[PDB]
Amino acid sequence: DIVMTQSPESLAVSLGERATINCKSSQSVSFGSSDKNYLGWYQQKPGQPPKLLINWASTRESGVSDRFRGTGSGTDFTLTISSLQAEDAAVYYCHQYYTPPYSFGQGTKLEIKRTVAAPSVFIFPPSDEQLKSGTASVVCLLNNFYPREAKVQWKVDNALQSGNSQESVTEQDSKDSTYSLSSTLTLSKADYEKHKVYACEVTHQGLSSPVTKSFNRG
Amino acid sequence: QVQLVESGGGVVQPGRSLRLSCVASGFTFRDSVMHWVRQAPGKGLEWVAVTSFDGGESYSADSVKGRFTISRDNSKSTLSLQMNILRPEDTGVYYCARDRGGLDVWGQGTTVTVSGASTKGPSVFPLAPSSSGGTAALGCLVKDYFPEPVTVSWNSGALTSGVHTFPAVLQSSGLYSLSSVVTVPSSSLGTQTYICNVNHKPSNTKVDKRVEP
Amino acid sequence: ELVQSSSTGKICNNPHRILDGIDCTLIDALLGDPHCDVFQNETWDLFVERSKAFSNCYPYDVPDYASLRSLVASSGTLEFITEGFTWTGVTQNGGSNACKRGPGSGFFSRLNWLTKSGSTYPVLNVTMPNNDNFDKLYIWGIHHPSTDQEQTSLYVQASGRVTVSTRRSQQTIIPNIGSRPWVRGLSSRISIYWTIVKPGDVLVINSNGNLIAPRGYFKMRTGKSSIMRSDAPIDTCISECITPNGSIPNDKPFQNVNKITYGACPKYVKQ
Ligand SMILES: *[C@@H]1O[C@H](CO)[C@@H](O[C@@H]2O[C@H](CO)[C@@H](O[C@@H]3O[C@H](CO)[C@@H](O)[C@H](O)[C@@H]3O)[C@H](O)[C@H]2NC(C)=O)[C@H](O)[C@H]1NC(C)=O
Ligand SMILES: *[C@@H]1O[C@H](CO)[C@@H](O)[C@H](O)[C@H]1NC(C)=O
Ligand SMILES: *[C@@H]1O[C@H](CO)[C@@H](O)[C@H](O)[C@H]1NC(C)=O
Repeated sequence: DIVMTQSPESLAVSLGERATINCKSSQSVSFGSSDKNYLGWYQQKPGQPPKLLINWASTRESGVSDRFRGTGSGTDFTLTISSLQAEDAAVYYCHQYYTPPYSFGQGTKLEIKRTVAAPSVFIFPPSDEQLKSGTASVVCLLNNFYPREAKVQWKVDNALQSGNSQESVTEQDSKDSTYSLSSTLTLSKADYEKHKVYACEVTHQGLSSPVTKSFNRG
Repeated sequence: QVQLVESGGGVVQPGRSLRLSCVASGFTFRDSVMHWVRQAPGKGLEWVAVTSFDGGESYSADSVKGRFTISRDNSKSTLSLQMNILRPEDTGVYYCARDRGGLDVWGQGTTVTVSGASTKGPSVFPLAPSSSGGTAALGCLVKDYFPEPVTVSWNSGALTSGVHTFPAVLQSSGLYSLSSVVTVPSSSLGTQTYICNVNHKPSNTKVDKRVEP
Repeated sequence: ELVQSSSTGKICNNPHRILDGIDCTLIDALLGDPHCDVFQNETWDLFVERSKAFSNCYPYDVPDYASLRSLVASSGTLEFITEGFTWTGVTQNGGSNACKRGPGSGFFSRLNWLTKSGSTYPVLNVTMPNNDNFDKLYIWGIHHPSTDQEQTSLYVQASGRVTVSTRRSQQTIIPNIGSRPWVRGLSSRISIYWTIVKPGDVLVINSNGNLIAPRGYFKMRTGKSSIMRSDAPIDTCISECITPNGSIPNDKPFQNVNKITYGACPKYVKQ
């Protein structure tokens, strides 16, 4: 069964520079030793169906800009976006339709590169209302930062936490190009009152050294 | 114009079945190979199935073989996906797509949620501001609802700049939970009152919560 | 007691002549898929089909695939004798790069793909008597083009038709023009059919388009050969009784192991 492997998974490109996504198939997707290559490229933006950009490895679909180009023949394939524009920020996918089962590459997130930006860090203890309901959520907020790679660690009286927190990230901001992240540590009310110090520790490139927000009274 | 419209999605309990349908327009449907592709929340595209011009040859992915059946009805220009013994990992948006080699036309999709969770509205807890520099963070934790989606606004739409409403996470209870935060001048906390407006129509839930310091 | 409830998980290569089709099905070997040509003229007591077998030629279906399979499998041979068909007025030996035989295009070895010569394709009327003392098995096919344009480019006639007759059989097929899912790059298909000609009978073929022609016949025998789907490795040891699970002892009167068996076996007994 032919497997598609895209590369990189994540890509940051400055406005007006060139982007290059690589796709490899585990077996050849060319007809003979012909130039017929059963390979499509797609662009997909949040909340929308994909859009076929390039067909048969190299043929630009109608209405697709000059800036998009594809090549390759056999197993190794390349997509190019030459003068990157903000509208290009999206996930890209390759796709083999040589023989079933057909399959997609895993996707490549192309985002706009900006300069480094350190997260503002905030912490929020459980509300009174939530504690009456028998649960306790502690929220850590990472605001308006770049790049996306951010390590958020929960500590509970200095014990590093695992498997009781969840995080999610906004889309890249439309005008300042930063990200925001929120992580939610969730406990029982009972286990919550066991400990005193609830800490959020944030590691990011734009921080001199790991930043920590924390509070008391659990 | 050239158009595909999918339908039949919903919340369905695991092990149950449901049938998806796609209606084609503006082209000779009967002469086109047709596909189903799907996409789980936050995940990449996954090819599902394909069928020839007459429904005489089909193929399906090994993740659905034995359980999903694709068929068409050329007299109604209707592609179909019969889904049996559904499992939570089958949750996703399902597209019908026309073959032109590389899949050049796609519907908007229909959403399938396979889960045992019962419909439930959210609780809205305040994230109150406290003790960066002249800028206060406040927010709303919209916790434990099913299913998606929820909407959040601040002061009835009047407060938009600096608002971040995050993608929900699916916790291990089967329920969803998200937060919505806004940053504001720390000077206007005793001045300006901040309400988040949450709305969860699947459960007929509409909640206003004051967030004060 | 005396139901045999275990097998070894391996298939002994003795006393029965075991033929492994690593990568090849019996039908694919019969047709002559290029990666299966090592099997030309091979014989066997038991043919062993693997779940890693794949087709790598022109996409095709066999109506009544199971019956063709079991009759070849029980005959025990792929003895192919090439016969001198005359295909007047057509181009022979058509190939496709979805089926390479090395560098250039190829096709199934035991089939002859006919197309127009010039811009005419005549009504072929061919005969082949069977003057031998044995049954002749003929394999042939019909091409299903994707589009009307491909139909007319290859065979001139907008609609083709194949008719194969004996005095004990009649097979008339019209192609089914239409687009199929991409398989190894092709939207078209071939359908495979077969015809047994008893001694003193005569094969009659009539076609005005889309004929995939035979090249000769397979020598039919009447055997205790068969076929089996198994992924058990083949070991050099001795066992009279074989199951898809592997070899079993045959001293106990019964066996729980598999309803499919080959060789002198104890009886399956439902547990
Ligand atoms: C001989 O080889 C065959 C194939 O590997 C084995 O037969 C298979 O035996 C398994 C073991 O019980 C059966 O699995 C069961 O199937 C049911 C649904 O029918 C399902 O609830 C489970 O998956 C369960 O494991 C399976 O049905 C059966 N296959 C067939 C086609 O009948 C057999 O175990 C091997 N040797 C023996 C029995 O000594
Ligand atoms: C196959 O067997 C027949 C009959 O014995 C023989 O005439 C023919 O040449 C053989 N072909 C090959 C390739 O061995
Ligand atoms: C082909 O030859 C046979 C031989 O007798 C004859 O009966 C038959 O009618 C011929 N077919 C055509 C179309 O002439």
